[PDB]
Amino acid sequence: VKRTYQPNKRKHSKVHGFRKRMSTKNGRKVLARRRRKGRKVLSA
Amino acid sequence: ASTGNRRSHALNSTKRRWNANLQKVRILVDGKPKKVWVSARALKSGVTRV
Amino acid sequence: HIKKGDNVKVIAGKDKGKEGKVIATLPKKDRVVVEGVNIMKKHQKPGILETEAAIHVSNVQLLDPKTNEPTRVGYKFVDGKKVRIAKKSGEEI
Amino acid sequence: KAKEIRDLTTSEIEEQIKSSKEELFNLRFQLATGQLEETARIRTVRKTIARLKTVAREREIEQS
Amino acid sequence: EARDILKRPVITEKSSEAMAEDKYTFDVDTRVNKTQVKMAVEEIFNVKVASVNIMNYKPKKKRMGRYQGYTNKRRKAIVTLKEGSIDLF
RNA sequence: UAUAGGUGCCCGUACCGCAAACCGACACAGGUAGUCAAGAUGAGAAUUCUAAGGUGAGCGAGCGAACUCUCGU
RNA sequence: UGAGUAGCGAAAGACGGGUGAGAAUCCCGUCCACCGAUUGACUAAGGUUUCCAGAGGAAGGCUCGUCCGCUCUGGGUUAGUCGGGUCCUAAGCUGAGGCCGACAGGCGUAGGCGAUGGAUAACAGGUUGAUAUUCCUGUACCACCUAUA
RNA sequence: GAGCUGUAAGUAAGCUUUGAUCCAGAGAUUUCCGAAUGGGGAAACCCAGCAUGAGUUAUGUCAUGUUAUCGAUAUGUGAAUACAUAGCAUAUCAGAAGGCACACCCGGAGAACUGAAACAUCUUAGUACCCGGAGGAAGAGAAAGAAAAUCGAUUCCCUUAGUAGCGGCGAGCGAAACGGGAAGAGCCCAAACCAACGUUGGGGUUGAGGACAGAGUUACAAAGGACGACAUUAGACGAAUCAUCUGGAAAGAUGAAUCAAAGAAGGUAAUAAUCCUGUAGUCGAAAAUGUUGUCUCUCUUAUCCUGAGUACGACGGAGCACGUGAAAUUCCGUCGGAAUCUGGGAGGACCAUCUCCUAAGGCUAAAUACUCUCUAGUGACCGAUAGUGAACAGUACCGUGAGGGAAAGGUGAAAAGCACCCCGGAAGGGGAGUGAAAUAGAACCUGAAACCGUGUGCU
Ligand SMILES: [K+]
Ligand SMILES: [K+]
Ligand SMILES: [K+]
Ligand SMILES: [K+]
Ligand SMILES: [K+]
Ligand SMILES: [K+]
Ligand SMILES: [Mg+2]
Ligand SMILES: [Mg+2]
Ligand SMILES: [Mg+2]
Ligand SMILES: [Mg+2]
Ligand SMILES: [Mg+2]
Ligand SMILES: [Mg+2]
Ligand SMILES: [Mg+2]
Ligand SMILES: [Mg+2]
Ligand SMILES: [Mg+2]
Ligand SMILES: [Mg+2]
Ligand SMILES: [Mg+2]
Ligand SMILES: [Mg+2]
Ligand SMILES: [Mg+2]
Ligand SMILES: [Mg+2]
Ligand SMILES: [Mg+2]
Ligand SMILES: [Mg+2]
Ligand SMILES: [Mg+2]
Ligand SMILES: [Mg+2]
Ligand SMILES: [Mg+2]
Ligand SMILES: [Mg+2]
Ligand SMILES: [Mg+2]
Ligand SMILES: [Mg+2]
Ligand SMILES: [Mg+2]
Ligand SMILES: [Mg+2]
Ligand SMILES: [Mg+2]
Ligand SMILES: [Mg+2]
Ligand SMILES: [Mg+2]
Ligand SMILES: [Mg+2]
Ligand SMILES: [Mg+2]
Ligand SMILES: [Mg+2]
Ligand SMILES: [Mg+2]
Repeated sequence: VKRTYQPNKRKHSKVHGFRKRMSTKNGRKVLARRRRKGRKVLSA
Repeated sequence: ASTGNRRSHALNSTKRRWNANLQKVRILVDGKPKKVWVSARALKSGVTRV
Repeated sequence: HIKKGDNVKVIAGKDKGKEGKVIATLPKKDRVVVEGVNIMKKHQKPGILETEAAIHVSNVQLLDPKTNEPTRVGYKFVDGKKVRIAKKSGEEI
Repeated sequence: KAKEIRDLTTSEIEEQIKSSKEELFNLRFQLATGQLEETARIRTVRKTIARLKTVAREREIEQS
Repeated sequence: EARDILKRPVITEKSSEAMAEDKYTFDVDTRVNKTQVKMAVEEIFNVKVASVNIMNYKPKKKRMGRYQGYTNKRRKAIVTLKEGSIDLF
């Protein structure tokens, strides 16, 4: 059966990547939250 | 624009705004004419219409 | 105050009352290695090798050059350079 | 080595920098072929380059 | 710059067969191009270069105990001489 | 309104890939775009047996009861 | 506890020889059988060293294991021409000025980014344990540079 | 002041009394991404233009510098269009961008569950969240005030007081002045009018005044110096115990001593004021940051006016403890709209009298708020299911993503971490050794219960 996750390097980077997060105010809020929590990984 | 309440007869309150009576007017800013939005109260209380 | 080559007396441990030369020092462990003190009998795989193990520096004491008594260490400033003086007598080491 | 480096001229220090870099590169090649056996020379030459670049940098800042 | 471009020689069975065929294999700085590699080899070893092939190697998974990480990424250059040879001993 | 000599960079290149390496928590009877397309039979890329090539499937040995399932009369 | 119970995930194996502490289960051989519009061959996505050689057998493998996509060590990916960039645009995204909007911001002009499309010069053979239109051999083509013309 | 090349063994090669490793101040270097800014981009990558310079016959390639956008400054080119303007080039500068503990603060905008035993006014609450702006604090602040005998900027603490009051007069909401305290500070403009070219300097700053007739870089104006002193950022000195016993080990027991401006606290083979690191006390800085002083240093010695689209009013809202109320007082939108010391505002509708004050300009330290931090310390706070989620982690793992989010400490005083022999491929054992102890052998202190076995006294 076809499952929900169909990985795609380009789609992953374009939707969840660092530059996409930077492009919006709320995305920069995401990055700030992860930096505050101390995450090793900030984005895709 | 300021913010306040619309109140019904039963005194129900809904948020609303009060907007200035802005009129687009040809004005001389910095010595060069331009069409800017200026309120009627300001126009009566002399920007400078050109 | 304890330095390699110094003659010291053991004041605590199995070798209490023994005397011997300070083989080595370990400042990070605050320990010293003294000749003929604290033999360990290690199993070596190339027999049984006898070697000294370190002891805590606070378990040995310098000996007085005059009265031979164990003495604590003070310091003076003879000719500028800091020098060691026995607290028992007052003479340099 | 800095005191001795400061006795050298400006053209000498550049020549020392070139010659030290060649020596270090020769050491790295010998290490990669298992021929070196004297691995403390590598750190010594690297720090000589650092000292040589420091003295050159001080002179230029001082003159400027 | 040339002695920075060239990092170390590579000694393997495949590299040794290449040396038998007059090809010399170097690990180079991961930022340099094959033209820089050719110039550096010519300058350092006073030889003539027929061609330079180049490739990249990804970081490799490596661990000791509980720590899993990666080795350094590599840039490998194979230099084909037309004139002369390079003595690695 | 030709010959002549010389130069030619970066990224990818391993391996799996209708799967034991991808998506399914699994060495999971599922899902996964395109290309190549042999012979006999035949309208055919259907059917059956084969070619090129690949595979014998990561528990077995007996027994040959009820019962269950899948088949034949 | 249930209990040495259910299950061990579609199917054809047999024997000889070898290795080994140990073999139904690994290697070699012979015969047999299964797919064959495919269980064959080649691209793409996706994965990311799983690839190769030697060594190993705790754990992983639904049994076993001398074996492995597992463990240890050391290796392996070669391009002017292949696919992409140094070319082009589509949807879409973005957008100097600009328009709009409590703020945050939304929209949009020129322009720009953007292949799933357009353009564009290399073939055959050989070779390794692991790469090959990339290495090698033979024979080409394209762009640019310099000299004779 | 003798070791040292991180954690961290392990060798290898070395460094260090001609002073290393280490510690503190000051410098140098400081790849790439990131506001990211030459252009692009799926962060840590790709692709360029100019100038300068290696190199090459030449190209290819390479090195340095520079090239974003909006802004300032001043030189040109310059539309429709005469002049101009917009626009387009250049040159110089480097002003903004983004981040945070952004905790506390100011502003914009602003819920709902909830309570009212239902619910709509009301409450939750101007709370959560979001957005903008800053500082070490912010905000407020020098009376058109509080008041009714007078006080004299603001802020904060106590009290007034759960009072006065507000309120489907329900649920609830809820002051202030007086009094007592912390702290304490006051000033600059606009205008009358003068002298120079409406703009500049002088003039002036208030409850009646004005026109007219020694102080300071903490506001009140802003730049430096000279020197001193103190503090922080490394450090130094620093009193006094020996013996026996048990023990593997003494600090314990016993005996006999000693020091104390030092009997805080850790460590040391068990429990140490005198063994060590220290403590009381005392000393110390090449350099850099701070604080604070003296000298210097400068700055200085009712004729007229007094804040106008204002005050104020009507309508619609909001803030005031206060829900439109008898609602004063403050603010916003719309529209109207004064007076000019014989003036104007307030004293809870309003009028009169009286009393107090002088709006429509600005600045202003301190007492106050907070803690990711740093330094020094504290606890009838935790002690590994506790205490941080985290004593070894925002990791592993889960999720497309926002996001969620563990488990896991202890040999021994000292590795002395079991030479060697034997069975075994190994694993694992039995000896022998080390150790005070190995049922302390690393899956290592203690080793409960469930649970699983072996033997058997009675049955
Ligand atoms: K049976
Ligand atoms: K790929
Ligand atoms: K606020
Ligand atoms: K209720
Ligand atoms: K004036
Ligand atoms: K009203
Ligand atoms: Mg390549
Ligand atoms: Mg391949
Ligand atoms: Mg996988
Ligand atoms: Mg499958
Ligand atoms: Mg399938
Ligand atoms: Mg399909
Ligand atoms: Mg068929
Ligand atoms: Mg299977
Ligand atoms: Mg059971
Ligand atoms: Mg049975
Ligand atoms: Mg049963
Ligand atoms: Mg049964
Ligand atoms: Mg069964
Ligand atoms: Mg099976
Ligand atoms: Mg197939
Ligand atoms: Mg393999
Ligand atoms: Mg098994
Ligand atoms: Mg492997
Ligand atoms: Mg747009
Ligand atoms: Mg292959
Ligand atoms: Mg950039
Ligand atoms: Mg950009
Ligand atoms: Mg901030
Ligand atoms: Mg209710
Ligand atoms: Mg002392
Ligand atoms: Mg009034
Ligand atoms: Mg006034
Ligand atoms: Mg416990
Ligand atoms: Mg915990
Ligand atoms: Mg025990
Ligand atoms: Mg135990």
